[PDB]
Amino acid sequence: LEGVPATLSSISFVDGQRGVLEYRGISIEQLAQQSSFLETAYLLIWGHLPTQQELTEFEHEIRYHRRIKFRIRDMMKCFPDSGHPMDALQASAAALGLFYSPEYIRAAVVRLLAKIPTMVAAFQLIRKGNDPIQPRDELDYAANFLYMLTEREPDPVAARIFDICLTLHAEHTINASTFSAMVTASTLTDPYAVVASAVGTLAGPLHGGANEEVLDMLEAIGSVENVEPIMGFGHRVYKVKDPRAVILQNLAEQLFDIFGHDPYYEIAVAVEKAAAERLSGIYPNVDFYSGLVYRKLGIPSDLFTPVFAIARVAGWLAHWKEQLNENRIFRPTQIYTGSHNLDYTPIADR
Amino acid sequence: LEGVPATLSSISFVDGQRGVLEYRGISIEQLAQQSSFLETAYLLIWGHLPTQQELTEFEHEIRYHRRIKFRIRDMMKCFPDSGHPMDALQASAAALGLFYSPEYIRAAVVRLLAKIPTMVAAFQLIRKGNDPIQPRDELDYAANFLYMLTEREPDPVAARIFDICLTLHAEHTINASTFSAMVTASTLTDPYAVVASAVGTLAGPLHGGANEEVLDMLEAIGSVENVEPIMGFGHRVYKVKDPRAVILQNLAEQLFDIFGHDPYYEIAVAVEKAAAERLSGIYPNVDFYSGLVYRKLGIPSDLFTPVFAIARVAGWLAHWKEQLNENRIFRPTQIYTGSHNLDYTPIADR
Amino acid sequence: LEGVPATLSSISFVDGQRGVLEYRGISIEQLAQQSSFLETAYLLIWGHLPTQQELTEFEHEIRYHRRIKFRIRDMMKCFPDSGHPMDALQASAAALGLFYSPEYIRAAVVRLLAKIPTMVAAFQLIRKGNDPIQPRDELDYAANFLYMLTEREPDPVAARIFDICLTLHAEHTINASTFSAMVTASTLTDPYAVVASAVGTLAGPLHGGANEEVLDMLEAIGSVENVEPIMGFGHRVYKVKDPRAVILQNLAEQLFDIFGHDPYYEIAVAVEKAAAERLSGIYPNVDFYSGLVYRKLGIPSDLFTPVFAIARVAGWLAHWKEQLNENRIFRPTQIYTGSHNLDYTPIADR
Amino acid sequence: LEGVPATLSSISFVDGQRGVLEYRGISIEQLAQQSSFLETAYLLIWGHLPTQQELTEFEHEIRYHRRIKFRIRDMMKCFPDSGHPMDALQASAAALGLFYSPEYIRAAVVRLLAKIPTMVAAFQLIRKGNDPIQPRDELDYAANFLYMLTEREPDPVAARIFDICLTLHAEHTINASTFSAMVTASTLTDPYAVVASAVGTLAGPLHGGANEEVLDMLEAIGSVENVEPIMGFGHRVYKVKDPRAVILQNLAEQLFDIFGHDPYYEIAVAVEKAAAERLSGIYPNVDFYSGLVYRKLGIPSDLFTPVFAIARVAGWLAHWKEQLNENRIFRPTQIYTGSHNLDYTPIADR
Amino acid sequence: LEGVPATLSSISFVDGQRGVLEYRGISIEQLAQQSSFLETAYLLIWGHLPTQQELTEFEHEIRYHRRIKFRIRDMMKCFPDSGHPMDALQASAAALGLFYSPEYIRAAVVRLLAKIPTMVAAFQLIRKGNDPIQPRDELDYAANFLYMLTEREPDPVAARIFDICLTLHAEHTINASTFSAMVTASTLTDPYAVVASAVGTLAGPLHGGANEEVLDMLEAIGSVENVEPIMGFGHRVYKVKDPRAVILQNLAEQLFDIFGHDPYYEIAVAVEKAAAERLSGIYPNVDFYSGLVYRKLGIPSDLFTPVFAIARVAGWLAHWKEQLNENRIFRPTQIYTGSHNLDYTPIADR
Repeated sequence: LEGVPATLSSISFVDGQRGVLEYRGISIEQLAQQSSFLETAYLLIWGHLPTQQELTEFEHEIRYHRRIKFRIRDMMKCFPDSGHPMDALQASAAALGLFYSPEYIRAAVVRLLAKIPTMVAAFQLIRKGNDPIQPRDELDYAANFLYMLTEREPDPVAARIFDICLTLHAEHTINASTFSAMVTASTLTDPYAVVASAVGTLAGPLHGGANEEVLDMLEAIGSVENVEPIMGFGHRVYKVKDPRAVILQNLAEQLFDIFGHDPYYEIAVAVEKAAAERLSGIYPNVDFYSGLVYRKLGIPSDLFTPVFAIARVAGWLAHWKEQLNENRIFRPTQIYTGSHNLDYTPIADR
Repeated sequence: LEGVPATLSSISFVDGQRGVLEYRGISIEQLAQQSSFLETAYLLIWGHLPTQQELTEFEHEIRYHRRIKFRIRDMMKCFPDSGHPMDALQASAAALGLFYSPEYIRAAVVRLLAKIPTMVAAFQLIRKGNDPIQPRDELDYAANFLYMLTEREPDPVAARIFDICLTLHAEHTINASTFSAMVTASTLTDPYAVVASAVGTLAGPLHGGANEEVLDMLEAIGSVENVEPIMGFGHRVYKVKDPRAVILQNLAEQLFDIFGHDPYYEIAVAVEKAAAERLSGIYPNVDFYSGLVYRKLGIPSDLFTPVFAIARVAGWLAHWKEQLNENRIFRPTQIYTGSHNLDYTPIADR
Repeated sequence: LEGVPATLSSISFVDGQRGVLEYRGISIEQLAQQSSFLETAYLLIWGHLPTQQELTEFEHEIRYHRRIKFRIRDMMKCFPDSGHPMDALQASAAALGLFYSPEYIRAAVVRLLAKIPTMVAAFQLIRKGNDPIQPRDELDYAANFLYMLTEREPDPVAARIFDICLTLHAEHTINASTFSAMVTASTLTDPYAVVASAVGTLAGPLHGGANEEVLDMLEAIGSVENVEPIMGFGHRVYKVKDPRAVILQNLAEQLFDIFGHDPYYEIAVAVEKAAAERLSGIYPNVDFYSGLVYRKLGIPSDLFTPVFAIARVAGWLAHWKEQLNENRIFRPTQIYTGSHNLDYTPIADR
Repeated sequence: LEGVPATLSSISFVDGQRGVLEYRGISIEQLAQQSSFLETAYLLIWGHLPTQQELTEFEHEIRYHRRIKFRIRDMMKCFPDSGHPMDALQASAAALGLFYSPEYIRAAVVRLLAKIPTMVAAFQLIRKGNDPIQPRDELDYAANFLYMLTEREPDPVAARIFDICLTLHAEHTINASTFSAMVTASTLTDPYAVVASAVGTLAGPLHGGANEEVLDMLEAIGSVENVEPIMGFGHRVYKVKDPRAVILQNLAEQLFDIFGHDPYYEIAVAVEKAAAERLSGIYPNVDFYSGLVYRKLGIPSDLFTPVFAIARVAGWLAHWKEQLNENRIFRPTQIYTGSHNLDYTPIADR
Repeated sequence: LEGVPATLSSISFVDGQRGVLEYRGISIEQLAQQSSFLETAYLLIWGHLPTQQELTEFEHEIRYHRRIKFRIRDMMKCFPDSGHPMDALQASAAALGLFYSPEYIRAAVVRLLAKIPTMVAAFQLIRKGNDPIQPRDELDYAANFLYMLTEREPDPVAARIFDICLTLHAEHTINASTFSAMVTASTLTDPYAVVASAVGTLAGPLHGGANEEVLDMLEAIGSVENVEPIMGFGHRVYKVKDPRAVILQNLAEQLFDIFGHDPYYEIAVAVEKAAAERLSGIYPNVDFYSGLVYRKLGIPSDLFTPVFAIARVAGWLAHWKEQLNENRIFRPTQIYTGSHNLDYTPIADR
């Protein structure tokens, strides 16, 4: 289906031959320097920058809905401990519609945005046999998520780095997950089912992406002298450089300089400086620095993809709201490549 | 059975032709101005005003027993979400006897008084899918109940208004609920069964009283210009004015002036000033101002009757303790108005 | 309140100076010989003998509703194991209104009649740590209750004896429990609250009656030679003989002759033959033979009163239905025997 | 402690230089041919062969107590799915004392014997996410255990083989588990604690014995042509042949001839016929044939040791009952091989 | 088995003819004056006094693991309320192996030491129907245990007295419980099974020791004038005086002088001053003062033995670690005192 202009969207723009990525016409650097995750999500979903009162009301509503019912936690207590976090995320997103399914757009958006990280952290805590940690009203989005994940209040620098990372991964362009979200939404269904379908599509093979395989190769190297004696490089769109990659690398460098270097960072630098001298087109992408940034913040490996989903919910929701107005069922045609006009044969004659 | 002096009680006195209401000989105005709910309950149950040490010990014992066992909360978790609060209150009062049934009078009184509002608030929170809020030892009776109901610490003015309202509704006179309580207590049964029977009697039709129908009429009017273009007025005892009504109206006026006016207050004033000019005998009663006072404090509509029950437990308990000493089973006689000396007819012959 | 004709009822007639007991004008002997419990309950509630089709439909509806929801069983699983069966019965009757509260009279009657013994047996099984036994559609009322209580299908003779015992204890006359039921029902409340109030009244002191104290005296005697070297005799109404007592004694004699004599029966005969020679007025009542009949059927001691309640639900319900049509709140008057016109005294001045 | 005659027991006799094993003086062949597991357990515990009435009463009491409370099953539902069956067995044996701890000896024996296999099968079913299967009164000990384990009623031949295997493994002689059982019982403690201590001792390294390593070697060989191109042979007591081994081999041969040969049996025969020609002293023991017999009956590998424990409970209990009469705390002496008369040193000086 | 030097241990030394008790060669007075419980446990298990960094790391690791999983608390919620604390302790110790069974020695030691008092307090709270109190990171071992037991933060003096008491009862010498622990550990099993076996052995008769019978006699006397008008005196090892008894008496005197005298202390002094004048050899032991010290701290009577177990876990663990290196199964020999060479008799011929 590649190459078919099946959608008319004014949400994001991507130029691979120039390294340009824009959210609603605003470059990603502007949002990565002078914007947060919630304001970027408001810009994506509603199409315009919120005012002061709108931003404060949005943040208050999101902070008020960060707590989940005790029935949802009880449901998570019945999840098997060996299940993957993506399956649990899909199950919880589908279960949100058992409870919460003009003002319908705004309420659903704020509930989903407030509650998705809460359930992710709750399942992370429950899987190891611990009790889920309740959200705190004093903290903000990224800081509260980090506290819920690690039981400890994070440094403001780490919270800012995580917020900018979420903004970078908020949305890129049309893809399999977004296409599935729009296909589900074309039937005028509740956004919780759309989110569940998008998460199921995003799970992919092995319930993970190329964010952990980079760490696997890095551990396989195991030293800064085995890099010289491939996943984590290249891209299918951009040809000069991924514009998110430079910001991610700068954030990783700043966070590691402030919080002290680690050996895996050293092996990453050793491999990347060698790869930039013999393969450069081939350039590193966000899949290389995202793993390092997430691991330095204390995020487990198998929770890399769910965190990505936490960033992507704002994108999906945006594409949902658009689709709505353009109500049109995805009903493509097919060509038959089989046999014709044969008859049923008795079972005894087979 | 109306008109039969079936009880000899020295607890309360009511004079409808003079507008007099007295608790143990003390006028309701004195208690509404210079007394709290717990001291009034002590006066009602024990017949005399407590001293300083007695009052402090009573308050300490009540504050210590405000917490319910986790089995009771687990039982509430199994209650259907569509059940009425009165049925849940009766079930919880009956379940208290599964656990806690000279020193027997005092322990039962303090446990019931401490725990009834706790279970009311716990069911209110559980019904909506939230976790019950634990009581705080720093707050007092009314303030702790309001915090448990609304998750937020109330203003001291609101707590005082609620305490005076509870004192006003603590006890009025013999009625159906009190008669049922005395009938149950005449068999020398535990006070928890008496409280459950009294709550079941108090539930009445539609599991509610005339406190919500006033709000229904007020919403039906919907404006301050539709009052001119009936429940909430009149009484069956008093002919001049309900002495509790004037205090309730003063409290409502003070609370609304301090906390800002509301449109429903405006419609209430518009309807009452018109009704006092063409119907005055017909006068407003406590059922008119109680709904407004409770709604301004954040109390839901369907929890009006349970809150009334919270006020009435002190009265019932008092009537229980009295009845005890006067041990006499309510064994009235009957007259037969049916057929006599007929025989059984075979089923095939019917 | 004794001696006041407060009720006009055509349900039952009692003549103590002639030993006459009639249900709706039909003598108790006719119903005890040629009637069952369900047909007698239909006669009591509806006032006339049911036809064939009506009786079959009533039995089918009762048999269909004998199964309780899993939420009720879960609630019983949270009951403390040391609680008394009467408190659990009251709690379950109150909880039935959380779920099931022209056709309203009939549905409530059949649900209560079908489900009360089911919950009694379920609590009996749960209290000892066993799982409740589900009802069987092949058995009838008494046989199914006995199977649920003892896990074993009873002999048809035992089932018939239990059915006749239930018919005998179905209703006697106005008393404390029935008066409380009518007082609760006068407010036009649901029958589940009426049943809960009646059970609470019937619990009485020590959560039991004089049915177990007879066994206590019999065990204290401990032999057929210690009767010569009082609870279980006399009555407050009848002067010649209790007409239910002769039928109960005949049933006990028949059941014990068919199923073999027991030592406690021998001590009962020894004490009764001595008491009938020196005290005869003083005559044995149903409280003497009911304990023996229930114990021979395998019913535990502390479940004597609940079984009585199972018999009495038909009576209460009947009195409920009558009361309804005669809607009149029990609002008696009182006389004040206390002090007048005293004032509040400061706490520091006490 | 080897070589010290610390116990005087008349329960079992073992002669390794003659291949003699006797239970209370009766050879193991007599019991393996003309006795069952329950009668052998009665002989071991009570010292004499039961009569007809005693045997029937023992079997009836054991069959009546085969059902466990729902609280125990609920406790098993909280066990982690990754836990080993031996830890769960120890936990359940310890939990039995939370409930059931002249007639005390007999009741404890029958409860333990009836309930241990029930909990083993219940944990086996729960661990895989299935519901436990309730026991059937129609089946006997071994057949009911096999039905509970595999949901299917076993062939009578298989049940007989399993019963004879249980009789063979009922008891051998004093060892670590029996010594721990007697040490625990010397303090006059309940038999449930003794059973829990014995199970904990029997768990050993890796929570298993040499019964699964034989299957590991057999699978490693993987063919009947790789035996020629060691666990499962030899013993520390017998020098001619294990008298239980010949019976176990005969039972395995009969069961496999009746139920059809399997490839692992073929590899077992190939390895044993080669080992009996070049190593014969070195002879196979019960650890070789027990695994094959258990696997052919459908018993999982990791449940080999618990089944052994099911056989051994009769032995332990016997040694418990004996110990009782000979009340003497195991209080051995020790010799000090450390430093003397040194003093405490400040932490800052270390 | 008394008198057999079955063990070679350099952990503790006891001299009864001189009143000497040493942990690893260091006298008990030095540790009771200038040491805590955790440092003494480190000395016992590892054989040398920890340094500053080692002590801080040990305390940090113990404080981090003081919290138990929610599955363990759920398992305790299923324990019967009438069960004894020792059975619950054994069940919880066995259940710890369902979850947590070079670095293996240290992790197991810290988990057991951190979690045993937590589960003891959790069962104490659950048994009465209250929720378990979570540990606080600000408090230390004894203070946190006292807070968890009594919901109130203890005075530092009381915490110090409790810590010294735990140090005194940490370990005495080889006995039945330690012998059972070594017998279980000789099979190279996990330390959780060893702890469960040791607890089962320590439960003893009536699930308690002679620490509560002293209080029983003291209450039987009931006055300071009935001592003149035996458990709690004497010992089986020491002949001059128990060296722990003098420290325990000094601690009790100091704690009671600081916190005010109690009548039971007065009766204890009256009985001990009379017993020291007519029986002195006969001297009081730790069983006399331990009950008083524990009761003054708010510890219930039936939890005396579990608290002792909390002290003894360090000893058992030490003996476990030693045993390990000296791997040798306790396989004693026996002498047969029964019949020989008899045959099986048909059941019909018995």
